[PDB]
Amino acid sequence: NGKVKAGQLWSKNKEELTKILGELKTELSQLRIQKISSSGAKLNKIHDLRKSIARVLTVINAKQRAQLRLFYKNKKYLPLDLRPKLTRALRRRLSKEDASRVLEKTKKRLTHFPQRKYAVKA
Amino acid sequence: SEKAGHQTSAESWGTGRAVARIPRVSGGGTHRAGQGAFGNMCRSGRMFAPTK
Amino acid sequence: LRSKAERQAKLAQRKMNRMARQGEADRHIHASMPKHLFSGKRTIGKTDRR
Amino acid sequence: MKVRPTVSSSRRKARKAHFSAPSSVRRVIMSAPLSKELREKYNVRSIPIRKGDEVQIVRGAHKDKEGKVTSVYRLKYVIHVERVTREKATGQTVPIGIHPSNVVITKLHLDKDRENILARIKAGREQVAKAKG
Amino acid sequence: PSHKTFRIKQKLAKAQKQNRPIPQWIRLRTGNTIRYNAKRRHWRKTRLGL
Amino acid sequence: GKAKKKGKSGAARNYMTRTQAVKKLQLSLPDFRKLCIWKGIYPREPRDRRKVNKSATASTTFYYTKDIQYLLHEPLLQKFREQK
Amino acid sequence: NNHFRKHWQRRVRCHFDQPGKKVTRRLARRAKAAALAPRPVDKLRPIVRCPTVKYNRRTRLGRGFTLEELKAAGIPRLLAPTIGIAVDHRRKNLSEE
Amino acid sequence: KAQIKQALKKLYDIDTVKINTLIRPDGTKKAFARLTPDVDALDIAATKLGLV
Amino acid sequence: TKGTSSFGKRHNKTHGLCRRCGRRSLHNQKKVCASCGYPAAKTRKYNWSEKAKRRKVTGTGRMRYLSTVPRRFKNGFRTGVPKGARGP
RNA sequence: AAACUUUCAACAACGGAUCUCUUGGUUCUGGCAUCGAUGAAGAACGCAGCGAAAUGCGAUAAGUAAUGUGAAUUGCAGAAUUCCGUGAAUCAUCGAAUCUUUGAACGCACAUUGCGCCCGCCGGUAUUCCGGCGGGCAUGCCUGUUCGAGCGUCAU
RNA sequence: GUGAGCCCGGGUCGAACGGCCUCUAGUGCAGAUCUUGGUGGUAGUAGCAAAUACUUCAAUGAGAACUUGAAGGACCGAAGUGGGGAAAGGUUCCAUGUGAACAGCGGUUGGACAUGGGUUAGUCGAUCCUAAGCCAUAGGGAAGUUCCGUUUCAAAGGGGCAC
RNA sequence: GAGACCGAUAGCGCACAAGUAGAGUGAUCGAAAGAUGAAAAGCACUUUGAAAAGAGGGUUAAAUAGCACGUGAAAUUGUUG
RNA sequence: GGGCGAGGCUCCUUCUGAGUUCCCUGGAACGGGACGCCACAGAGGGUGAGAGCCCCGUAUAGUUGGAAGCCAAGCCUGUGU
Ligand SMILES: [Zn+2]
Repeated sequence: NGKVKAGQLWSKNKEELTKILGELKTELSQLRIQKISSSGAKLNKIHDLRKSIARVLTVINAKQRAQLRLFYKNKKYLPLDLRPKLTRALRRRLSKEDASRVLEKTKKRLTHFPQRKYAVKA
Repeated sequence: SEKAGHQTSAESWGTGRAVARIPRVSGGGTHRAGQGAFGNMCRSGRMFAPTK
Repeated sequence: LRSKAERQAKLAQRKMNRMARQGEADRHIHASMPKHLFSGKRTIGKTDRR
Repeated sequence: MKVRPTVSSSRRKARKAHFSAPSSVRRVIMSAPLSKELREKYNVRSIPIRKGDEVQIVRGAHKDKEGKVTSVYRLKYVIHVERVTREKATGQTVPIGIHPSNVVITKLHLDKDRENILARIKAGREQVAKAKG
Repeated sequence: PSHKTFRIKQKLAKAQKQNRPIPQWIRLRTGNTIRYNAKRRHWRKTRLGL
Repeated sequence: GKAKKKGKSGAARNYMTRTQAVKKLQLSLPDFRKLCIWKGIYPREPRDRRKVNKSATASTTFYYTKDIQYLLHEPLLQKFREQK
Repeated sequence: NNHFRKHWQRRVRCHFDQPGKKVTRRLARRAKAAALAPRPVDKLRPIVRCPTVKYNRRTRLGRGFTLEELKAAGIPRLLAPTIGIAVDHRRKNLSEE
Repeated sequence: KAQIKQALKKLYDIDTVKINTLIRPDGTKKAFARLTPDVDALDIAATKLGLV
Repeated sequence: TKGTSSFGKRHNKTHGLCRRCGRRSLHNQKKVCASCGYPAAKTRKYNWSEKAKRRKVTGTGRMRYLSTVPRRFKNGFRTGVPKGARGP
């Protein structure tokens, strides 16, 4: 008891995950008093309760972020934590379209005189 | 390495009545303090004519 | 195992007990050749000590 | 002679890698040969050893002793075999560490993953032999 | 002194919790080279430097 | 703990005069009166009006500070500014 | 006549990377040839005569063909650098030969 | 002190008349919570806390 | 009496602890750290002390974020999850 | 004659040379381009059943998720693993997360865990009181929005 | 063997090493008040002599001048060898236990060593005020790190009323 | 990835919980320190001591390897001749 | 002017030859002797002493599975505002 697997958590929604988090936190709070009052094999249980709380928090955060990404899928401005990280310099880099933009005179020259494929007889 | 034996702050204690005039590591509170430095004859010092 | 551990803890103190340290916290390195005692000359004017 | 530029013949780097290998690498490092019967049954020469395998000791002062693997001390690069023990001073029993390259596996502790390992080793050996033949 | 700031008292708390000999089970670990606390502090020997 | 100062809690925080409310919402008086009618903000009467405002008279109008705070979020304010 | 009166030891360049740099250049040339195939790896260059009285006996390759050379050969100046011909608008043809 | 009394009420249904706090020399906080006279602290320590 | 007797009067503090670098180098009257130069925006460093530079240089601490950048570069700063991975 | 001093030898001391070893330096060569307000480098304080440090991590704290592997970890204690498996491990990889107080450090300050302001939510008898929680409030500059000022130039 | 040296026997020991011809060098020590480390004679020597001073019984303990209780004798002598604080220290405080090391003699004792415990505020301080003084802002200097500036050559904001 | 490099007083200051311990108000200064054994098999049990330990008896191929630990030079010391 | 595109390349992944045969010394063969085998692998390391064949690896063609790009033989089509 106290070991909650991620597989069962990935199918729950927010309310039962919150309820499970509440019960796990209550058991850990009682078990700390049990630790300071007596010694036993319940230290394994407190370790599993800590890791189960971590798993539940991870799953709740992941589902909330997935829902938010779905909500912000078709919007121009995203929250800064939902924006891709990359590096600061990569984010300041010119976009691919803007870097590939050429002048129209250049475009006419490239349309009518591109680099050709050729060979020279020996 | 070109910096070997020269990463120390050390000065000679001068002509006197007690010790040889090799430069000695300044400071205190450690075994290195007051010990000889920079010489090819010194422990933890620069070798004669370092290889290039 | 407790007896073995206590013996190892006592055997860990032999070098510092030979060096006569007051416990493991005593790591003071004293000046065996102080500069004020091993440099300079006593002139005819002011002296560094009486 | 090694040819590939990613291969190093440095003794220092080899010993550093060997004695600082993590646990999954140490599992591959403590491999043991199979017995002749198991080799002809599975077309497999060697496998990483594990707890529950039955081995025969073929080197050292405990040669020809047989038993089950009771522990794989990967931290000490050693395995423990049941009844291959010695007596302490106090009259208690302490296991004797045996390197897995000094034993031969006579019975495999079989599960689905071990069968997958044996099957893919056999398939690779047959494919290589067919390609080179 | 009795008058002290919170930051100073926090640093003194950390020093008090650090002031201990090593657990005896450390010496029984495989390949252990730690024999004692080489950074052990005492109030008479070495100053905290605050 | 630290000694409180006079006039920083109680009715002085509970009530606002109409002048304070209009300046707080940054509205003109016709827009404010229109919005109070439409949102049901009603005049109120403190027990001691001097504790709210020392220049208050019998004709001074008071409102709840929380009601004015609620009016801060009404979408009609941006409609007013857009029409202007 | 030894010029070692400055701190010369800070600016000594040895050349232990000479075979490595040859290998790097050969790898770059092979990559360039593979990218350019079946075109030649280089551009066609004209024949020019070296300046000064010491070297005007000898001819060598120049930078690129002149505009009047391209016009007399019937190659338009926009087509020429796309078919492996180097073009030099600065050089002029002072003589017929 | 307000956070401590709210947490005690939320966790153990404990009502306190006053709370005194100190920070121990090790760096942790210690709280003396005096309970209301109608409630028995020995009973709470026996059942809810298991301190016998 | 410029030695031992004078040394008994040493009970003040020229420097306290600096909030930026943690050393006992914050001059209590000038409010300037002698080591890191706080509260100036730049951290104090000089080319006449290679040792002092190497005591505080990048890599001598924790590299809480910078140590993970080479792995993300090696995988190309990719985003997302492996195909078919369990999750939301 | 002994003792003492000195010399020679054997054994025993003292001390750590010599020899052998080397998960370390040093030098050369080849490849690569990737820090930070989306809060870096650095600092502080914490986190393990039993750790002070080193190492790892951040109140999800010697770690969580995911992928892979496929039976450990180990100094002790305690549990394992349905072994024909949503699965051990101080395992590897690593694309999802968490990431205390700080620091260019950003409400104002900081030798103070000092003092604020704005907007929400919750609880305690509560339209006023008390408490808790969440989101915000630095500077320079650019584009734009909106509210303005001046007989500065005009129209009417 | 003239020699620098080379070779062998015996003892110890435990994992590598040598001859010959060439190649190569960080290649040969008694000195440098040489460097680092280690060790002598001096020598069981100089000394352990300021602050008036100790004694008896019992207990504890392997062991008691310097542990404890009692019994005596003294000293500080209220500008104290007393009772409390500021700076500074940081757990030295309290209880229990203790081999070595330390307490220039001893030690059962200890500020030592080991494991634990201990610091409770609306009223005491900090927190607030300003002093001498220091630092932002406007603005002006300076290649610049930055310097001056603190009321200025600043559009630097408060209140009230309104059908 | 390598070397006609160095082999723990060398080689980076650092082969080790090293930019650590320690010193300085501060800027800064800045060490020493690697090797039991193949495997802890790290000495059961008896005996003498208050204890540390000693002696028997053991482990080991070897304790002439006893967590002062490979080898174990010299200065210098003890005993025996 | 557009759209396909066989095929190729780059990166991680599954897999690869042959003695633990007999005698002697030894605490332990990885030493000595004999008889074999592999080798596009006799680099390096580990294993109780110098191991190609005990173990990891090492050589060479390939061979499983996946992702993102690039190059590219050719092939469909609009036609001149
Ligand atoms: Zn600082």
